[PDB]
Amino acid sequence: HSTAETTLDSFFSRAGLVGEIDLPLEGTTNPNGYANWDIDITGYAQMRRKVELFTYMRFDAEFTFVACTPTGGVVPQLLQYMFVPPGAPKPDSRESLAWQTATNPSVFVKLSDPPAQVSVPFMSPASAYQWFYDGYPTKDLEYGACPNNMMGTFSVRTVGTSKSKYPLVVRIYMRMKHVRAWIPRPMRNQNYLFKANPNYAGNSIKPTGASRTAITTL
Amino acid sequence: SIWYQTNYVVPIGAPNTAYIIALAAAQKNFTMKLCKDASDILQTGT
Amino acid sequence: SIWYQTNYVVPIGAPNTAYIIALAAAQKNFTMKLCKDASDILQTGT
Amino acid sequence: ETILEVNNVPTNATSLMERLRFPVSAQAGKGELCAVFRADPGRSGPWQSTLLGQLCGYYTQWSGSLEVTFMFTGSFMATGKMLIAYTPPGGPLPKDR
Amino acid sequence: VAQLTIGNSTITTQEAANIIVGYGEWPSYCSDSDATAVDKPTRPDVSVNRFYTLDTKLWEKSSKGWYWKFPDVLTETGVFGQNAQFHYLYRSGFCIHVQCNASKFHQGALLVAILPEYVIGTVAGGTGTEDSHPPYKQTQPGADGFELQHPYVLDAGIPISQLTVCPHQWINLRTNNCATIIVPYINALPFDSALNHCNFGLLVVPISPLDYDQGATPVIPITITLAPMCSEFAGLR
Amino acid sequence: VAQLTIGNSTITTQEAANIIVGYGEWPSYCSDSDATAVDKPTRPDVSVNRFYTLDTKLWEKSSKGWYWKFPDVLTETGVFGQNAQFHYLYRSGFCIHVQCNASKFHQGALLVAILPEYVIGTVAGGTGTEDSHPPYKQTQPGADGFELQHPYVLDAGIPISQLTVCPHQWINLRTNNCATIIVPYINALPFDSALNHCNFGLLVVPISPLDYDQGATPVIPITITLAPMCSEFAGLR
Amino acid sequence: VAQLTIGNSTITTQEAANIIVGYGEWPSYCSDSDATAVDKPTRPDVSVNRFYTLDTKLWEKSSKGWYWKFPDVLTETGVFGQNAQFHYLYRSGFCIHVQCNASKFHQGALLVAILPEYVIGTVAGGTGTEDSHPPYKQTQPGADGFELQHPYVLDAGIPISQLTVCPHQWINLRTNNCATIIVPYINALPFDSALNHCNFGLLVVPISPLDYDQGATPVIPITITLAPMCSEFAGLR
Repeated sequence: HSTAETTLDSFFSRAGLVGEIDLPLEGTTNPNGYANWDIDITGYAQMRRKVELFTYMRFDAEFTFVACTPTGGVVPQLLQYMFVPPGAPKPDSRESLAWQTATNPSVFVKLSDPPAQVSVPFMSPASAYQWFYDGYPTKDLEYGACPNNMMGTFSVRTVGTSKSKYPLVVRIYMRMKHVRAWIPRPMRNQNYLFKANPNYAGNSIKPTGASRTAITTL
Repeated sequence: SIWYQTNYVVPIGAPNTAYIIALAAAQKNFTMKLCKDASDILQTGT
Repeated sequence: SIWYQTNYVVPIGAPNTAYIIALAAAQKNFTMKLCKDASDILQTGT
Repeated sequence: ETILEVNNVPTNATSLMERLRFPVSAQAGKGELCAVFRADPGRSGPWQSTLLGQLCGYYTQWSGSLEVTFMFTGSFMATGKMLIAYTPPGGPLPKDR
Repeated sequence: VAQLTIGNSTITTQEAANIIVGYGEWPSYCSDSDATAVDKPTRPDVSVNRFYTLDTKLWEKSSKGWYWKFPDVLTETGVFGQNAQFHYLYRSGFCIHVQCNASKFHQGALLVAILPEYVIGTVAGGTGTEDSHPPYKQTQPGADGFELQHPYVLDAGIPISQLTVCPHQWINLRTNNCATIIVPYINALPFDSALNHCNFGLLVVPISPLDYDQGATPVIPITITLAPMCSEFAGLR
Repeated sequence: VAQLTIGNSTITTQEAANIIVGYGEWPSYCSDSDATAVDKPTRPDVSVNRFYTLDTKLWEKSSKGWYWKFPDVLTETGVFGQNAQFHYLYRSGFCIHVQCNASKFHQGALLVAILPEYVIGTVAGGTGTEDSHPPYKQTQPGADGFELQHPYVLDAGIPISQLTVCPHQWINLRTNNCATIIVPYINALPFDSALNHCNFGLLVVPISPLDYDQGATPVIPITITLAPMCSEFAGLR
Repeated sequence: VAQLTIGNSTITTQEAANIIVGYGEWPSYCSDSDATAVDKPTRPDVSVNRFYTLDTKLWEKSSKGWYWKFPDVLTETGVFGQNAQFHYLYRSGFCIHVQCNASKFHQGALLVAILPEYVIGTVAGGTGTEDSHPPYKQTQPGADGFELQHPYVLDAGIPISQLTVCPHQWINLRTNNCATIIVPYINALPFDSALNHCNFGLLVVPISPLDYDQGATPVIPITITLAPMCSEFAGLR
């Protein structure tokens, strides 16, 4: 019965899959053996609903990178995951001098080696992130969108001058730690429409939960 | 179960029908064990 | 302004409409300055 | 305390607001059963509207004492007696008042 | 809001409204002398001390009222039903808790009371010429209770106009809903049968008829939850 | 009866009913560290600390509810509107007071609450295919508020069934009318804009529909009076 | 329930609800100086100090209100009627107690008040051209009272909207019924006539009209019971 499983850190812990990069040898998606992933903790489906229980949050995260082949095979390919601190520019080519700039923390690891993990501190220049922003950050509709909440950008890529020899799939897991929440708000009860705002189906409004026949009949 | 102990009584001039709101909540001694992320409301890519 | 937060709820047998009386008065910290005998109700000779 | 949708019957779109409250009136005679629900903070039912309920869904098992409150919103001139009764696990809903 | 949790049960009842303790006595076990002096009666503290929530009864604009008979009501469903069936002698206090889920747009009043040795009496035929002692349905109405046919005379020629002279509690919708009564063991014997003699009866009558302007759920659910305080049994079978 | 008088204003409000202090904190000024360390922010105690009484809204048998956005609501009318317009940075607590003039022959219940960062969301087209962020009418509804279109989901897919998890207060006609809430400055920044970002929203929804037997004034006026507690501004323009 | 018994009378009134003591003074006898200095006024403590229960008036959906005039009201029935008739000078305090027997299915509100020197004024003809001082029926309406013709102006061009500025007490059916007021002797003379000058008047007006869903006894009885506190008389005839 220990009320410890109901804390905030015990509610928001656990490494969840938030990203899945894909470097097919040949095809459409990521045709340059590299891709840019913007840290988005909603990469985990049911996470949005959860964090959105509060108005202000603060936390750190431990990202883990489980990469393999689509088959699930291990291969002797060396990778480089780079981190783009919100504010610095991201790579655009397979050798944009971006991967070169030190102020962009990179971490080389082979697929042979166990998953790579690193910790991103609470970025935001604010006191805390905030899932809601009732205004405009002083043409276009810039409502509800809160600026400084950007945690950064991970840029995965196969080390080396030439393309990779095998197809690769990098899965990105992130567990948030040391959490502080504020201003609890009602629990979402209408399906989500966009990752952006809280819009909902303006006719397809369903009841918070299942319904019955008569109020007297159980 | 809620029952009508007496009939509803009102004077001439008042609404001959009212409503009752219900407010629940658990007491101090409440516990919760094991986490389950069951959530039908999920995040969708625009 | 007074608003209907919920609809009027009453059981079968009661007046489906009631009234509300309003009672005003100033608080302790009230003042009055300058006299003005404005009175439309005036004394009339039989 | 969060609003328990005991009257979780109207499903229509523009009626969902009624689910928040059940009614009492002249039509009902003494003894009549007004409403009835279960003490199931977790499971589907009227509890799903409460924050309590919704949180439980994020958990597998639990235990504790609960606390339902009932607010009469009728007229001021309205009077009468309602009998609320709890029947612990087992004993089916009492036959009559 | 504050949910009491005594057993594998958890009722989310009000924080602590007013409860009428019957005849001013908390149900207790026993000093050291009974209908068994060389027979130390085991006191079920195990699963015999949890919350039981009887099938909610629906209150209509017309319900005449209901009643249950203790200890019978539970000898049915429950591990307390297990005890009352496999044991000879019995002594146990109680604690009933009647709740009413309705809206501020309804109205009514329920008189909830405990009446020791509640002996029923049917019509006695039709007009009054048949010594027909009520069915085994009115003497022990299981856990689903039974309805009054003549609420005014409580089905026993006694006027309900005076029922308040028993441990009672009112449930006026516009003022509350939950009502509680702690019943102590009342009998002319320390240890009595828990299967044939019903120590008392719980009545719950609509004194002020249920009502609602048309359009509100017409049936208000009355949820009776009870807890066996200080169970006691002697000799199993 | 006892009329409070803080400013060239004089509201004749009840003596001292119950007021819910938000998140348990009285709005205060500031220690000695902010978004301005070599910029001592002037604290308007002058006419920025008086009573403002918004144009009373009329409650009908059909009102879906209303909402206002702070600090916007006042940047309009008032000398506090003068400040919020000619200043860059802003920090201020509050104190809303919603009154309801109705008779004992009416009935209803209003849930009045404060919801930080109240982000609206219109229909999103009609059925749900248009990233149309709500108009400049729903994001900052001046001092006359705005009506909810979908009260059940508070216009933001959140269930009102749970709105009480915010600083709230009920207004059940048969029991009271005036309700008060003291809001403290809630933001992820010491000093924030007082013209673009609305620190929160005040909702006031009819949970129990207004009603009256035919013949009584059908519209009950809801009078919202508010007082800016601890205004703070930095750098004029 | 608790029945007060001061005299050969026994009213079974509530235990002790709230009573408004008039102008904040308990009716008392007298120091040692009056309209009689070599005439020690006998103070009836005998049968002049018991409970009188005036013929209950019936409240309808249409009653305009009623009023009685003291000390007249009792100079009729009673041994206090014996005194007020056979004595010259008089001084006496009081204590009225207005009760209302109705059900929780009715509704209304009565303003009960005491108004010193209650001078009536009929229509003054019809439109307003006749110095006709009201009948001997409106100046001294015995123990059965008299009805207001123009409740709004209390039959004396004074607005009832302000009657509360007198010793008063409300009787809102949904909240109570019995109301009490202790009146002290109010006069510009120590000892005044108890047959020609009526020290005051007791008004009881329905401010919130009586009402009941169809089918309930439409007339609610208002029972006025009063007790003469500190009677005083001088010189018999």
